[PDB]
Amino acid sequence: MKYPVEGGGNQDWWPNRLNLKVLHQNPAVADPMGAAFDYAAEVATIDVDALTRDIEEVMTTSQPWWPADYGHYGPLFIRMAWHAAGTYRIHDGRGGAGGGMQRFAPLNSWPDNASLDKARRLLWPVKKKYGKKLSWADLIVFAGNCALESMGFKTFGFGFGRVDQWEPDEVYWGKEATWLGDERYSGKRDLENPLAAVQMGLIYVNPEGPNGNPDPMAAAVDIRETFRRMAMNDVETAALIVGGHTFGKTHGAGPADLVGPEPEAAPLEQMGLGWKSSYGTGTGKDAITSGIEVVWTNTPTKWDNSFLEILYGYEWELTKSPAGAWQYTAKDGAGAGTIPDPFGGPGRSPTMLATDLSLRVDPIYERITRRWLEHPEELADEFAKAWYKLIHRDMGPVARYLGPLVPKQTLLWQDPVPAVSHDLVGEAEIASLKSQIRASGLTVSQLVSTAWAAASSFRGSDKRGGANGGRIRLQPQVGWEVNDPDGDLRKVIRTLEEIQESFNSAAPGNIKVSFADLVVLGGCAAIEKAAKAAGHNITVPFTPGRTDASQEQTDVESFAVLEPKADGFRNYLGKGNPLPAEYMLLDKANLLTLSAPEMTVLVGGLRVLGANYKRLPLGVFTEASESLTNDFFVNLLDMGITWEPSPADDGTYQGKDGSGKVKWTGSRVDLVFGSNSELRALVEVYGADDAQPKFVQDFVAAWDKVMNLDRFDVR
Amino acid sequence: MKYPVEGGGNQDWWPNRLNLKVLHQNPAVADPMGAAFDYAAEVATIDVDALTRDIEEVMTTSQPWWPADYGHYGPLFIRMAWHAAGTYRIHDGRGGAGGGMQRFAPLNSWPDNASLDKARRLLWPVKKKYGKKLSWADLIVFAGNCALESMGFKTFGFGFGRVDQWEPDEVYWGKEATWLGDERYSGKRDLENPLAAVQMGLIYVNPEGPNGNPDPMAAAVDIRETFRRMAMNDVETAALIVGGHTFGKTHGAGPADLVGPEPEAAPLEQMGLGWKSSYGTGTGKDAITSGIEVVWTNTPTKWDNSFLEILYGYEWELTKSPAGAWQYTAKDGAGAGTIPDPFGGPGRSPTMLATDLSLRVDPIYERITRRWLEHPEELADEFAKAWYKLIHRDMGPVARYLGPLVPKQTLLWQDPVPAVSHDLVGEAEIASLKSQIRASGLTVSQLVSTAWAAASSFRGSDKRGGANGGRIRLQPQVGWEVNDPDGDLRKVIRTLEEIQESFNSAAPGNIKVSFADLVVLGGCAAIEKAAKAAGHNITVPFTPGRTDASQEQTDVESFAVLEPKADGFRNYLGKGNPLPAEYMLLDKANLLTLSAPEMTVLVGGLRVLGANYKRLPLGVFTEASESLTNDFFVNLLDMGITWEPSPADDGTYQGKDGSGKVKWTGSRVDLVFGSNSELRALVEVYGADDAQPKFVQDFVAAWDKVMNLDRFDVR
Ligand code: HEM
Ligand code: HEM
Repeated sequence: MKYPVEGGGNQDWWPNRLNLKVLHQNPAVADPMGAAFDYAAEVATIDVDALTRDIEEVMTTSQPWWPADYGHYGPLFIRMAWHAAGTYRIHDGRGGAGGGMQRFAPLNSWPDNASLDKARRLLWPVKKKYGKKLSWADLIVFAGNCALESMGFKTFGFGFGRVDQWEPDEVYWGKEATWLGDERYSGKRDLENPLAAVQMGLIYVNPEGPNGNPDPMAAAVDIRETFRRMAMNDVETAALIVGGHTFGKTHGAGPADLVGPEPEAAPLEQMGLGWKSSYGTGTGKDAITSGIEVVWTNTPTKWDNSFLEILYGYEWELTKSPAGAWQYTAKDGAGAGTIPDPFGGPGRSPTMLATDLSLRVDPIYERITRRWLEHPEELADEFAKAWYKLIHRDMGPVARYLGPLVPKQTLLWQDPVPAVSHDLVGEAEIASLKSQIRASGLTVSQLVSTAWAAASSFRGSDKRGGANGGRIRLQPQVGWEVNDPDGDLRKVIRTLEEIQESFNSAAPGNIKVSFADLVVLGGCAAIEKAAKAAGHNITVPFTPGRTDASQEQTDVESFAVLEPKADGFRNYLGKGNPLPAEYMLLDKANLLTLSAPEMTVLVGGLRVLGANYKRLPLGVFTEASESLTNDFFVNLLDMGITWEPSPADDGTYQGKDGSGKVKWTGSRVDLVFGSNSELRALVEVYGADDAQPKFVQDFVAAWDKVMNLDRFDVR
Repeated sequence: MKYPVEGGGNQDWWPNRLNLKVLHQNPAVADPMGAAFDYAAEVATIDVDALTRDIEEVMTTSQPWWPADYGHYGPLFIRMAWHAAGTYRIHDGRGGAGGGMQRFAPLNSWPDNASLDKARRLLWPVKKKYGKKLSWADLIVFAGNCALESMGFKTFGFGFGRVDQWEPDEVYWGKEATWLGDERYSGKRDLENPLAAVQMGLIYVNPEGPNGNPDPMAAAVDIRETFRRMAMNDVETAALIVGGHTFGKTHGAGPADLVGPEPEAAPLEQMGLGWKSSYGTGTGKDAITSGIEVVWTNTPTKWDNSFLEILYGYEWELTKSPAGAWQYTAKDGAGAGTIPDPFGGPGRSPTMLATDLSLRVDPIYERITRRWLEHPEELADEFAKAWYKLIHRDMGPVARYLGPLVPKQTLLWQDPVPAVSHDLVGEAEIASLKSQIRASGLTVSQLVSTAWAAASSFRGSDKRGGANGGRIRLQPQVGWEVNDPDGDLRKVIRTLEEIQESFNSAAPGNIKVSFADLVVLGGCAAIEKAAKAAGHNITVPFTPGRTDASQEQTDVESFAVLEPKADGFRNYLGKGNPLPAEYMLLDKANLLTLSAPEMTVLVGGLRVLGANYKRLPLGVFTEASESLTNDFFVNLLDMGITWEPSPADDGTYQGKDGSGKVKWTGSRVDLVFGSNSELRALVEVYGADDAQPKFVQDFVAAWDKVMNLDRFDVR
């Protein structure tokens, strides 16, 4: 129907086709910085004090195209940073401030991100000045952090290092094709996974209550659940809301239908800005953002205990903003004129959101916030910790945090591991340990499977998971179904621990090896063995330095979200997946940061290596198991085999030869490689007569990539 | 509405948004071959005689899942190769066999490409054997070439060198969202540009006549026009049809509604094959492809003059195939039983397509084909030339043609240039000529604009155009509006020719310089001057070796399709473009093979260098013209400027300062860089305080890329 330059493509003819473009997000060709650019090296040299002073100058210098409430952009920047981090969700680790995605579609145009187009624009002078040394990603959340400090709140600390991207991360935000739409609930009030907001285009909850019903008790149910899905418990949630609403104000001075198109739908002359309003001046005193007109505190540009003092110091009744939005105001005309106007007008009455009232109406929040009414030093502590968590939740390993403001204190939510406390294994010890593991009696399948299980727990969205920590032997990973706890896992763990004990006791010097490094090294040693069995003498690369986490360092509930409900690389498909197995394969590959060729070699290799869940024969298209051949690709392309869905409709297929005898069995994941025209092209590379050496090389490179995914300690 | 893995994206919320993804087609990460892979080096080593023998073995070994008509797959392979090349169109140079796109969506599933899924599958044994030394792209057309040779037709020659791609080239094939749909005609019978087929999913024309009306006279109008739009004249078109239909047969043994979904819509177990039929065996004697049941000649697997002898030797009446398709059969039961059955059945009567009858009904085709009736040696000659042209139209410069079968004869359609006949300019002569050109009195704008005009005529679709040939001084390029023939062009040409004369007559030795090299060197010398003026001492790279074409080597009407109706890099917008200027910019950048960063740096640089069409001030956001600064990017991000559409709605905009005074003017092309969220990210890179050196470096690299686009003689 359309030109490709206007978005036309093959999805128009086959709407539900597998989208392999999820495996080439942020292509190098789109990146203007060049091959040698290293943001970490750039931002490590930034003048943080000068940056802070420059941001402070921006916050207190009102611009005429978006005048600053109370002459201070601080609170606007706090909402900006909070919204940047607030898209994060635990189910897939996507969203968050990590890539500065708020500057791009669709997030830059979400109803809830109204006016943040101007907020980000205000900071161009800072980005202009610091250039390569400062990403928009870092700047957006640092501006929030500076705002807090500028207004009297001492933060816990700050880590730089968020890398800017050049195209939007494509994320599933829900099925609704209407802004603020809601088709994401089933049962009593079960919110659709992986979502963490109650309506399309909201950060968490509706500020007017569920579906616009301003019931604070019902609103709190939504607040609790959505914040839970963004890694915040009851104390953290309460801390963040009171901490945030200690500052600034909402904007709803006139009717919302006088507000123009969002940035992505706006005319060219608006230069990336949207929501142009025809109500009065359209800015400042006349500003409309949410459509609500609330100023929570008498000190909108100062940290103090005013929020809770006001919340508990008045009784509240339902009222309407100038734009017709529900909000609460103090009963009986109490506190008239006590709240300051953003541009020097007459004083105003106390006001709160329905969601603010949840904090005193909900029994759990009420106990927390009444305590803080009486002991505000506890609020300051909890808010510091929660805000720190909020703006860093998706940053991954602490090795990634850069700059002079990084606090010394490690935190449980960072999934910490011990520091390296001894000398690392060298070339000779690595060779020795590989030999010892091959002599241990552990099979190639066992070693490869275990190393895969450990390393493939990583997801590139929030950079959580991976083989560092040795968490495969700890809860919950040791009990995950896909890791098959009733199988050989505990035997493999025990054997590797015995080798660790032996090596550490036996070897003098100061060299010690971690269980974590041994899990990975076992996989590498087995792949070497299997490659030789296929007539290839290769060494699989290995980088030592992983350390062993304790159970105490491993939050079992937090780690729960990392459990695969599907892993096509092990031909595992559990219940509850939103899409057929082949789609879940690409999703898994996306999270592992794999390209299509990398995904392809890994599937083919792991199948013939025996890495399958429960050592099932599905996709094991070889006569020589435990040997690293390209047999999977050769057999998949064999026209002497006729494929048919299994008589038992179990998601499997039978591959029959000319006599009608079943030679192979496969899953949807297996067959998609021969059926999908773009994947088949890749299979035809690795299935050619000249391809075995290349396959082995590419498999080993891809394997090494997966083993090293969380290794920011050596990067 | 959908998961990204199922195709969901930002186009869903903003349907008509600029799709920057056209500037990162074939990303490196999707390519399984690796950085060092060199197809030219691999195919240079193939045993072409052994390859030919292996293809011949494939053609004569019937496979039971698609039995070979007459025991020979040759004619099926001719149709396959012909369809592979037959998507080509002159208006943008897109389509053609150049990238093996028939193996991917949407082409692999076009109604007209039915059964070619089996045709390509038959050749896997060959691809399997030769591997990296043989692309599918080369193999598909070479199989067609071999087919002809094996059945008694001596071809003109063959060039290898078509590189395989890993994702489909996304091309505009029409508006229609129904297969065989037709919404591409206006006026009397004006076909929509850039299209070269009469209905969606057809190669050229409907074999049953226009819109299924079997009028041979009307059909010829469609044949003439579509073939013209694929670079074939009347003789070539007639030669191709006669030559092709000398072989094989159509397939329509039963009703077409018994034919299953096309490959891209078919079930996984079919392993990339589609159109599975439940009519009888679904293959062989029961095969249905087009729905027509025609065998044109009594010798379907042999080259001879039987097609024209049959066409003219019988009278023809309208009939219907078993599938209900219009076709023609000999009148009065003449020639009963004279045509052989593909699988040894009873003989059949002579039959023809409505479009075959066009060849004797249309007055022009009738004169051509009646001649060949008596002079078949002329048919053989013309078909050899036309088939060669067909299979190589999109190959670009003859330097790209590889292997032992490339004929010596140069052809006009290949846009030939003389060989280098003397020694090339070295480092000293280059430096000397740069100095001479700067002393010549030609301005920076003149030199940069002329070199751009010449080089940017290149399109990466069929690799036609570019600065080699020096065709800027020849018809039609010298008269193109965008090149501004009334402006300084002729003056620049004359000056550079005088410098060429002077250098060639003055310098002794064996060194001579072409006008073509001087056009480009002038641009390079001027950008050096302009960089110096902005405080940068840089050398712009330059590679000599371009030669000078004569007007006789320059087909004026063939070159007509290379004329830009839009060039955003020069802020030129002519009439007749299908989309707004910013979309045409991206299309132009795609054809120049430019990334978004490269496009961005080029626009900013060319503006401040004065390269604009008619030296218009649109987008010239600088106080210092003819100096190479990043002023374009700095000023585009200036919030002190308010942009508004010009009072005269002429597609321009006014940028007013705080006083209300117009400081800048810009087009849609200029403003899209500040308006588009993804492009603005790129301008914020080159607009930063630290960005001048990087801008200059990146501009020079991108400039050098464009100057070198057609230079396959040095790669
Ligand atoms: C139940 C959760 C929350 C709800 C329903 C909510 C709702 C809102 C709404 C409707 C606005 C007005 C936007 C406008 O019209 O300008 C607002 C503003 C604001 N929010 Fe929240 N919010 C929540 C949590 C938070 C959190 C966690 C923070 C940060 C820690 C925060 C910080 C702010 C700040 C500082 C403003 C004032 C912005 C300005 O002065 O322009 N909020 N909030
Ligand atoms: C006016 C232009 C043309 C039209 C309308 C046309 C139409 C057709 C149709 C409908 C078929 C039947 C496909 C099937 O049912 O299996 C066919 C087959 C074929 N075409 Fe054409 N064609 C055209 C030009 C050409 C050209 C230019 C060539 C090659 C130079 C060619 C070579 C062939 C061959 C060799 C077959 C037989 C394939 C087989 O035996 O399986 N055709 N054509």
